[PDB]
Amino acid sequence: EAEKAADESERGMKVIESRAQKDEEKMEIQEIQLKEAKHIAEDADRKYEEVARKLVI
Amino acid sequence: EAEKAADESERGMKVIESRAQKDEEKMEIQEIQLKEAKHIAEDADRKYEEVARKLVI
Amino acid sequence: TTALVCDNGSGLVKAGFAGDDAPRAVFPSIVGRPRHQGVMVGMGQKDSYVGDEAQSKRGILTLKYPIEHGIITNWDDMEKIWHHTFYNELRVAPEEHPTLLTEAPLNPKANREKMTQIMFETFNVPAMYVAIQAVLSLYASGRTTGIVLDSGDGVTHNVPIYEGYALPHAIMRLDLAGRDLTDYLMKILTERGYSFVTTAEREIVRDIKEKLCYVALDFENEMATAASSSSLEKSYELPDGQVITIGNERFRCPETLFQPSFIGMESAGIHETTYNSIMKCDIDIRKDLYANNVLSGGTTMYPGIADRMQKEITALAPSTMKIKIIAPPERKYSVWIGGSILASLSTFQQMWISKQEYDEAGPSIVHRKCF
Amino acid sequence: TTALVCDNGSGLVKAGFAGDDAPRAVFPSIVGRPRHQGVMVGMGQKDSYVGDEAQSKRGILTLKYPIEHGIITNWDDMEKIWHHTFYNELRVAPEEHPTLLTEAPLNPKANREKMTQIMFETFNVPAMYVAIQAVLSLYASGRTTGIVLDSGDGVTHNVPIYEGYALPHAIMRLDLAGRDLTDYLMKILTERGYSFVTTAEREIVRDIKEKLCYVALDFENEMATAASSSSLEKSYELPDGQVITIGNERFRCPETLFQPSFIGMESAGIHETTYNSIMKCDIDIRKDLYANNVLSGGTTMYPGIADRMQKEITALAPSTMKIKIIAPPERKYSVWIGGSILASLSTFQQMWISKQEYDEAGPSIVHRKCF
Amino acid sequence: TTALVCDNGSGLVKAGFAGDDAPRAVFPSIVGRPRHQGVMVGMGQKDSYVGDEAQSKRGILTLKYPIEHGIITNWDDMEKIWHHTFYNELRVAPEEHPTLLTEAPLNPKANREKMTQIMFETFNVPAMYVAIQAVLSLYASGRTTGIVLDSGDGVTHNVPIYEGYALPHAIMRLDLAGRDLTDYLMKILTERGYSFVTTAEREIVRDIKEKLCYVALDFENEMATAASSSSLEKSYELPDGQVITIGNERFRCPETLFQPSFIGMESAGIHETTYNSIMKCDIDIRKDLYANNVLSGGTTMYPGIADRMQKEITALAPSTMKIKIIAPPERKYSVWIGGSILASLSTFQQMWISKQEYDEAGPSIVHRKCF
Ligand SMILES: Nc1ncnc2c1ncn2[C@@H]1O[C@H](COP(=O)(O)OP(=O)(O)O)[C@@H](O)[C@H]1O
Ligand SMILES: Nc1ncnc2c1ncn2[C@@H]1O[C@H](COP(=O)(O)OP(=O)(O)O)[C@@H](O)[C@H]1O
Ligand SMILES: Nc1ncnc2c1ncn2[C@@H]1O[C@H](COP(=O)(O)OP(=O)(O)O)[C@@H](O)[C@H]1O
Ligand SMILES: [Mg+2]
Ligand SMILES: [Mg+2]
Ligand SMILES: [Mg+2]
Repeated sequence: EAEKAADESERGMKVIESRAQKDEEKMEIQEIQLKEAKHIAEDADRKYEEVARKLVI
Repeated sequence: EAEKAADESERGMKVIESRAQKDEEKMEIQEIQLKEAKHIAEDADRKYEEVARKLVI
Repeated sequence: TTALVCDNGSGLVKAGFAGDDAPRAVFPSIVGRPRHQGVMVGMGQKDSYVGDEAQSKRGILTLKYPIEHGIITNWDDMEKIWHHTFYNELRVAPEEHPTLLTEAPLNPKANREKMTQIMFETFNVPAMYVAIQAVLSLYASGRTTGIVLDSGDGVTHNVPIYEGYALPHAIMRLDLAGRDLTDYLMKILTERGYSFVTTAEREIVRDIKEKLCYVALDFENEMATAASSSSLEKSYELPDGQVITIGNERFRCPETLFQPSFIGMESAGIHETTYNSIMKCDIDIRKDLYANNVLSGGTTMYPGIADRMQKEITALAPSTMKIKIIAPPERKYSVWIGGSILASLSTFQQMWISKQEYDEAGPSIVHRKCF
Repeated sequence: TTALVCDNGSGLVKAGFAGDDAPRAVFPSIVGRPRHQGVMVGMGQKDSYVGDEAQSKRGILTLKYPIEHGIITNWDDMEKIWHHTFYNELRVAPEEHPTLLTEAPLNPKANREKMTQIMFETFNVPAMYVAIQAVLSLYASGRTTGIVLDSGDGVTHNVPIYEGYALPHAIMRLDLAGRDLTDYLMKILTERGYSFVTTAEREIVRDIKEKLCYVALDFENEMATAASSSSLEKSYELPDGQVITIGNERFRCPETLFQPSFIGMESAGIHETTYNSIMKCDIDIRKDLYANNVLSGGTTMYPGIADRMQKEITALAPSTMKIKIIAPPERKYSVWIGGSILASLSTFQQMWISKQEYDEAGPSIVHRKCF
Repeated sequence: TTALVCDNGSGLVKAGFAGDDAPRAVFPSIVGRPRHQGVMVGMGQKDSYVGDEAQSKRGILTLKYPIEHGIITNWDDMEKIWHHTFYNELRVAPEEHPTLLTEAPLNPKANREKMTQIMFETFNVPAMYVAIQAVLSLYASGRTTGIVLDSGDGVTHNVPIYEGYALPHAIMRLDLAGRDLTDYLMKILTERGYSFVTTAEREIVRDIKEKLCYVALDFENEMATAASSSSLEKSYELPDGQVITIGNERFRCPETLFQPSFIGMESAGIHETTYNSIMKCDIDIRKDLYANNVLSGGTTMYPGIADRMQKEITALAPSTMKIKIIAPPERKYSVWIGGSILASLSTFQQMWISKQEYDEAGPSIVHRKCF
């Protein structure tokens, strides 16, 4: 009985680190796209600040 | 020996499932902040274009 | 010159030649004396059993630890331990073997002075050296930065190192260690009907702690689980029978490292002392210290301690920084491996305290430019 | 042959070869010494880190600037900086390459003499020359008249030039520069609860000053806006998390250039010194000088400094007068470009200070006709 | 009506009425909570002991200082301390008594704003005012010109005043103070074998520091004498026994004020910060500041500090300048004396921040011309 339980537990293990590495890759890609989104947002913000100063002057 | 292996596998299961849930709200937070960053970037771009037209005139 | 390397530690003595990746002799630092009278005539028992033989005769002797928390408290036992290590275990002549000794941070200077005096005047070693446990542990891990936590049986300390430069003002020392955990294990097993009072039962309780204890990722949830289900109960074989079943006491004992209020201590857990020691350092090196947390010592071998400490530090550290904890399988013997690596280096050959230099400079030579 | 155009500056050393379009090597001019002791043996750290290497070890080093306000105070550090520049950043042997050095106006003759002596003796350059940092900036702008304002990190000087003839009596030098702005930013960041005291944190505060600070068109109106609104607050991420938000302290730091009384200075603002130097000149060359205000130096890189300066000088100048301020994108590297252009000229080949001429005329030859 | 002068300080609250020669309420600013269970029933035990009462029960309480370095880091504890001071130590109703408070320079605005809000809302004082702790020390000394050093328990700073005019650009603030000295004494007492870790032992270490520590005129010479002779040894009697003997640690602890590198701090000693602040000022007022060096604060009562600092400054100052240090015996209470004197003036009566003014202008009125 213990051997059967251990085999089931180890199969569950292998599959759960399979989803673990898939989720690791997913976090990597979403974190990268977060970086590009933040950079483009701050660039747009500074660009509008500059053109607002130009408009008022 | 089999019982010890099963206990270790179950401990790893619990730890990685907790990490998986943490990852789930990480996805949620990343998605909402990505949406907000995209929205503010689009708004900044459109008001940038309006300010540019005002600058030209 | 096949220099000798020793690690007195606390509760275990491990020694061997330099250039090896494993100690050749590991045995408890225990000296015991008979307490009964003895009626058999002609066998001629010796007046003191030292080392591993005291464990074989554990049921007739009174075991005593010559060191309480790093500091030696019974010196004659220490000459006995060193003589045993040098002769009965390694079978070496210390007249031609330099000896490297490992010592804990933040200790009385008289301790190091007496160690050097004993080494030079009793065993007549040609040269010797005293080093810090954490630096050797970081040698053995193949790193150059990162805060290292060394929890043995006597004392737990954290030493932050960056690019080979120590940060002494951020070194923290806590006296909570394995012996306190064993005492709390007895104090918490006495509520089930099991009473261990004698120094021989110290060893049995220590074995139970080593074999059946683990650190839980959560405490309240684990307590709720154990209070309802019976899946956490395990049985142990005492050296004569009468199996004992331990329930929630298996994960309650190691919780003292994270909740030191259990034994009346005022300080905070290791997960908080490490974070405080990291925060005492400069702001430009906190990233490498966060990402290179190194574990060592026998006490850090509880199943699940690394995950719990990582979770706690991540809860403490800023959410925008990764936290990594390095827990190699050989945490217990890491310090000796680092010591052997250091002694095998050729640039270390000019850092020995020679016999002539010691004779010229007196016992106070330890704290001079030669460390 | 090829000539080298160097620019020691203050806090940023930029160098290269004559005829190039941009400097080849740009790195901070700092020297760092390990303030700790070092526990790991065998690594053998160097006793002095120079250049951008010292920026990577800000957490174990103390940073010292060999130049405080234009002048060189520590000469061994400057020699180390020059050796590093010639042998690592450029990897060129200077025994066969003339060098073109630069210095600020109104400096002690001892500094120039010792610079020439060091260049001729330690490195044995075949020839050398020293040029004013403002003439080169005027060269790089493709002009021949008009004042130029080289506001760097150490000194801020305003040199008027008309038709290639300099006016030495109208040169105005002011010591308020980027370093004072960084110190004032340190002082005013404590107002929000952030304390930056260590020399390593000086680099961090400089980074915030470079990234977030801007010059306000109207100080009082922006004060009213920031007090009521909250759209001026931006957050900066420290090297260890714990992001910090700075609001009103954003345009207060560069206001010191126009309001020197903020840091206890008595002198008038940059806009007023420019106007005073304009009226110091003749009356028949004021039109071209008004219409050719040239800006250069790293400090003049704040967003909106040109508009504020133009507004102030137009308020000072007569209403029937036209004012133009020239602010190219490459203000920071304008001096080096002008130096390269000057060294590339064919008529300049007869103005080098030869080694034989130096040996014949002593170190004082530099102040002679050979400038 | 009469005004109240409250000096929160950091770890020692002194308060009293305005127009007296000394405060009538001096007690530590500490709050204690019981960390044990409590088995006796009907005892009516309180959940928080504040003030000198907590000092009487240090063995059952954990002690927390609400102020780390000038800034209050716990506002509930500060409210408890103020309520205790107003209702038990002074036994006066704050509904008809103006209150004068003190704080260090370079203090975050939020601290001052919330202090004024707490004073006006909870206690409902009719008027209040906040003043710097250095101007008050100048008032107590009877002077009107001279740099004043106020080294308390949390923060050490220098404020130069000439003819009643302050120079804000020459103010230097340092966080090294008595608490850091106590921590360093704790660190170095483990060298001899004495360990003090609990907050209860903090008061014991503080008493040892107050009773035995002194500043040496020369550091190397006293180290040479102590390492050879034995006349510097002095014994202290612990609350129970096992008297301890202190050698060079007796004068090693206060050396941090002149050698901040002992605790890993980058900043320079007070003898050098004072010189830097003197040279930061003008050139025509340096003579008076040299000849009117004023000392205050509790930490400035080490035997021999007023001589070592004078020697250091004379070594730094030009040879043709006379250096004088004023160290009255009542250094600790100088700030309160100055505050009482200031509140006694009839001219000062118009500088009170009335309740109507606060209601009209919000908590931000404090930073206006009504300082
Ligand atoms: N597998 C294990 N699980 C739990 N605790 C352990 C384990 N192995 C050793 N220990 C504890 O570690 C201690 C040994 O510490 P040790 O590494 O010998 O310190 P030192 O090397 O300084 O003497 C023992 O007292 C024991 O309680
Ligand atoms: N974009 C920027 N905004 C504000 N300050 C800047 C910017 N870029 C550079 N600086 C400042 O200019 C200084 C560099 O000046 P630099 O031209 O190198 O002087 P020098 O020519 O004397 O070396 C730096 O200290 C930095 O603080
Ligand atoms: N005779 C003494 N020798 C050394 N230190 C002292 C002496 N008297 C007081 N101190 C230190 O001064 C501190 C009190 O400072 P204090 O004047 O209360 O500052 P503040 O009023 O700003 O809180 C105490 O913590 C104590 O350690
Ligand atoms: Mg150990
Ligand atoms: Mg420049
Ligand atoms: Mg004070």
